[PDB]
Amino acid sequence: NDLYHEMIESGVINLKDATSKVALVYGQMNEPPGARARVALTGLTVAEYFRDQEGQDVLLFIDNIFRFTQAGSEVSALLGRIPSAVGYQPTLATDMGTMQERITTTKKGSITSVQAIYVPADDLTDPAPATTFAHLDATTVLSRAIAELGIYPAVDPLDSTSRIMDPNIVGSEHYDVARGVQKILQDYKSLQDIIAILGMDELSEEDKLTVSRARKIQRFLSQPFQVAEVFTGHLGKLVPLKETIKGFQQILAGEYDHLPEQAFYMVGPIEEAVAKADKLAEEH
Amino acid sequence: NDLYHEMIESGVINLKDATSKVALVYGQMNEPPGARARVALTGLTVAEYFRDQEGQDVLLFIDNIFRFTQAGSEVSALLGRIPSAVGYQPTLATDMGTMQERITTTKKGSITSVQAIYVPADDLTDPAPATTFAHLDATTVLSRAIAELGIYPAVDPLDSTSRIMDPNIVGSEHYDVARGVQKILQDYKSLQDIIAILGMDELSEEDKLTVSRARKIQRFLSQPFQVAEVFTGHLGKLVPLKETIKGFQQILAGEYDHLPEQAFYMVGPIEEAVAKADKLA
Amino acid sequence: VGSAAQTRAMKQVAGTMKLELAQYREVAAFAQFGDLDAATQQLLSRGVRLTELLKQGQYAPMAIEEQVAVIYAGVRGYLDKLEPSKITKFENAFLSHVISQHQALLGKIRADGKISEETDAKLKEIVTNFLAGFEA
Amino acid sequence: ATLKDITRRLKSIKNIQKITKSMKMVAAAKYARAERDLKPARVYGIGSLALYEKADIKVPEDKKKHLIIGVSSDRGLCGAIHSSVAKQIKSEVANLTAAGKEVKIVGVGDKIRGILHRTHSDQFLVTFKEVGRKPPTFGDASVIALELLNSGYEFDEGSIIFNRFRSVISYKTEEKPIFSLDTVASAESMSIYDDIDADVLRNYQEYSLANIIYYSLKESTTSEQSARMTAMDNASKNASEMIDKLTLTFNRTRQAVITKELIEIISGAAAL
Amino acid sequence: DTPEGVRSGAGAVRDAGGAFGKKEQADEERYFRARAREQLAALKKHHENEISH
Repeated sequence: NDLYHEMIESGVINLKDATSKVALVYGQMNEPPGARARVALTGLTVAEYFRDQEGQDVLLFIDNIFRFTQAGSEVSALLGRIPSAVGYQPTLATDMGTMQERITTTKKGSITSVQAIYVPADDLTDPAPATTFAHLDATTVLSRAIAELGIYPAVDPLDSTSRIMDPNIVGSEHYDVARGVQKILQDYKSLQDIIAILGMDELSEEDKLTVSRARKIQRFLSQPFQVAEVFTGHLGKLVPLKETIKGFQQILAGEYDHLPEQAFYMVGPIEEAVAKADKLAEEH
Repeated sequence: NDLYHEMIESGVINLKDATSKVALVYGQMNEPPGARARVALTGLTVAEYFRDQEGQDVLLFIDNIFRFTQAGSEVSALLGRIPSAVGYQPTLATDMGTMQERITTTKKGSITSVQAIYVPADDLTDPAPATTFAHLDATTVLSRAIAELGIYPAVDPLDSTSRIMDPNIVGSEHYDVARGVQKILQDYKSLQDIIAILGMDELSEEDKLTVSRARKIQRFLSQPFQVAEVFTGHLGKLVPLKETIKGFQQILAGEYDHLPEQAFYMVGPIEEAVAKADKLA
Repeated sequence: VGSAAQTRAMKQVAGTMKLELAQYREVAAFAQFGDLDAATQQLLSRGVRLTELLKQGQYAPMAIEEQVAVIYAGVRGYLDKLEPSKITKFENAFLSHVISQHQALLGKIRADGKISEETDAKLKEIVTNFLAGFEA
Repeated sequence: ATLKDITRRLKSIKNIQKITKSMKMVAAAKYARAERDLKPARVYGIGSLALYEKADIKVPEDKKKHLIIGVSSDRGLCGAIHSSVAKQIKSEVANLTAAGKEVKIVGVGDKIRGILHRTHSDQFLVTFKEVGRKPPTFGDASVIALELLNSGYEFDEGSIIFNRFRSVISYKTEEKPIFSLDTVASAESMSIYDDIDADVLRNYQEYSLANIIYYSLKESTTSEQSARMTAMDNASKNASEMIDKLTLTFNRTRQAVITKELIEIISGAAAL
Repeated sequence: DTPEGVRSGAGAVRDAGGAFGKKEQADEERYFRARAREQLAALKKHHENEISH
C-alpha cells in the first residue's frame, strides 16, 4: 500500500490519465503458499509482454524472490517429495532456474531486473540465496554489521560483485579506484585484529594512516537516500559516477586526510564532504 | 531404599502408629517404560487427595520428572507416531502440560511442588527441559562448571529465576541485594574473556575490585549441606534469610574486601567467613 | 517509525537521546580506562545518565508527557552532574514534583502534542529549580 | 550455540594466538637488545651508586619538599611493570606527606601518569612521554634531568622508583634515594674530602641525577621487555587451551548438525 | 597445511562480537574521536587565518 500510494503522488501511477509507467502484481504473505509461488511468474509474464510484443525496455522489480522458493518448501511435503537438505524442496534449483531464465534480456528487448533476495538468518550459504547467486549478473549484499555501524546503504564492499567490473568495460581509472578501495578495506580488516590486542596507540604510523583512510572511505560509502529522508532526516543525494570516482580517488590519495571522519558520513559528493567539515569547525 | 530407611529413622515414616506424614510412590528406572510414564501421575493423585478432600497443605517432591517425558518417547515410537524434534514424542508439550497443570495450588488446598528435572547432556535447549520451564514459578539451574570449580550447591546465579523476586513481595532490601549480586557476577562474566586471554593485569583497578568482590560472592554462595556432611566432612549450615541478605550486603559494600576469597568458601553466615579468615593465619 | 507514529514532543528529545546513546554505546564498550574528559568521559557520563533514565520498574506505565519531562531532564544535560546511582531517585522525585506542582505543564504538553519554545522555557525553570533543590 | 557461533569464536581466538605469538617474538628481540646494553649501563649506574656507597649519606631528619621519580614505559602489556611502580609511588606518598614533606612526582612513563592522573595529578610537575618505544640512553635521561632543573622546583630530597631486572621472569621494583640537596650532599661524610666545593658539589649532584636517571631507565626497559615477552607467551598458551576446547566443541556440534539433518530427512521420507 | 582444518580470516575478532571485538571497536573510536577534535580545531584555526588574511 505504501508503494502504491507513493507512486500515485510521485506520478508514476496516474489514476486519472493513462500515462502510468509501472504495473503492480502483488501477492503478500497473507496469501496462501500456492499463490505466493506464482506471483513472480505473473509479474515476469507482464514484463515479457512489455519485452516481446512491445519492443521496449522494461524494469522488473521483485521483492523477496526468496518467497518463491520458500512457498515451494511449504507445499512439497504435501505434494509428496522427500525433503532435500536443510528442508527445501528437492526441486529447488530447477524451479528457480525455470523462473529466472525467463527473466532475461533477449535480442528482441531488454529487461533490467532488480530482485530482492532475503538471506535466511543472514546465512548466505543457505540453499535459497546460494542458488540465486549464479542467476544474477550484479550482486549487492547488504551486511547487518555495517548497518549496525550505521552506514546506509549497508552494501558489503568486500562481498558485492558485478560482471561489468572489468577495466575494459568500466574504464581503467574506475577499476583501479574500486580495487584500491576494496584492498584498503581488506587491510583495515586485517589491522583490526592487531588493534584488539596491541592498542590503537601502538600501531605504526602507516597502520594508523591506513586505518584512518579506510574509515574515511567506509563513511563516504554511506549516502543519504530520498526514500530514507523520513528515516534519517537528511535530504537525499544522488552522486554522479564521475564524482564518485573522483572523490574516492582523492580519499585514496590522501588529499582529504586533514578532514575529520565525521565529515564523510551521510554526505553526497566530496564537495559536500569538505563543506560539512567547515560547518563543524564553525560550530566547534 | 536409603530415603525410606532415613525417614523411618527420623520418624517421618512410623512403622508402629499412624503418625507418618509422608507417602511414597516409586517408579524407579528398573520399571518398564510404560510404568515410568504413569508413576508421577500416581504420586500426583495421592497428593491431590490431600489437597482437595482433606484440605491439607502438601509438599509433592518428585524426582527426575524428565523421566516421565523420556518414558513417553520410548513408547511413542511403538504407538505409531511421527517423531518430533530430536526424537521425542509429538505430544510432549500437551502431555507435560496435562501432568503439570494438575500439580497446582487451588482454592481448596496448596501443593508446594519440588520437581527435579534432568537436562540431557547438560543441555537446556533440549525439548524436555525447555518445555518444563513454563510450568515453574521458581527455577533453580545447577551447572556442572560451577561444580567443577567446587562451589556446592552448583546453582547458576545468573540463570536461576523466581516469580516472588518482586520488591513489593520479597522486600526492597532483599530485591536490591539480589539484583546487585547478579549485576556484579554478570560484569565478572563479561570480563571473563579479557581475563582468560590477556591476564587480570590488563584490567582497571576498579575492574579488579569487581572481580575480587564477585569471586567472594561466588564463594559465599556455596554452603555446607546437612545431607552432604558424610561427603565433605563439614557440618551443614542452615543460614536464616536475614543473615544471607545482611552478609551479601556487607560483601557488596566492601566491608570484607580485606578478607581472603577462600575464607568465603563452604561457610555459613558471614561471621563464619570472618572467623575462617582469621583462622587462615 | 510508523510514518511519524511518535508525538512531536517526544520526537524532539528522543532524536538527541538516540544519537547520544548510540555514540555512548560505540565508545563505552571497553572497561579498560587508560583519559579524554572532553571527548569520551563527557559522552559516556551522558550515556550512563540516559541509561539510568531509561531504566523503569514494573506495572508502572508512564504517560507520554511524563516521559517527555524526564527524558528532557536527562537529555538537556541538567542531570549530567547528578550522581549516576542517584539518577533513579531523581527520576522518581522529579516525576512526583512535576505531577503535583506543575501539572499544568504536563497538561499543556499533552494538549499541544509539541514542546514549544515557551513550554521549553517553563521546563528549563522547573528542572533547574528542582535540581538545585533536589538534594536538601 | 550454533556451529556458526563456535566457528566465529574459534577463528577469533586463533587470530589472537597468532598475533600474541608474533608479539612475543618481537618482545624477545627487544629484550635481547635491552639486556645486551644493560650490562654496559650497569657499571655506569654503579658509579653513581658509589657516591653514597662509600660516602654514606642519609636525609638529616626531614626535607621541606620531595621528588618521586617513577620510571616506566608508555606501552602496556607488561603485566604489573607499571602497576608495581605506581603502587610503590602511592605507598611512598602515603609514607611521606605525613611529616609535611611536599612530595612531587615526575611521571616518566605515560602509564605511570595515567595510573596516578586521577588521584595524584596535582603532585605531577612534568611527565615525560615517548618512553619505552625507543631504547633509552643517557641523552634521554639528559633531557629528563635538564627539564627537571628547568622546572626550578626545589627537590631537596629525591627518590627514583624502577623495576630493576632480576631475571628473565622476575623483576624487582627497586627504589634509590636522590640526596640532591647541597646541604645533605655536604655532610660529615665529606669532611675528609678535599677539593670538592659547594658549587661543584651541586654540579656533581646534578650529573648524578642525570646518570642515575639513565641507569634506572635501562633496568626498567629490560624488565618491561622481558615481562612483555612472558605475558605474550602466557596469552598464547591460554589461547591454545581455549582453541583446543573450542575445536572439540566444534567437532561435536558439526557431527550433531549432520546427524540432525539426516534424522530430519529420514523422518520426512518415512512419513511419505 | 590440511585444508579440512578450520581456517581463520581477517576481521574474525570483530566478526565474533565478543569482548575483544568490542574492545577493538571502542578503542578505534576513542582514538579517532580525539583525532577529529584536533583536526577540527586545526581547521578552525585555518579558517580564522584566512579570515584575517
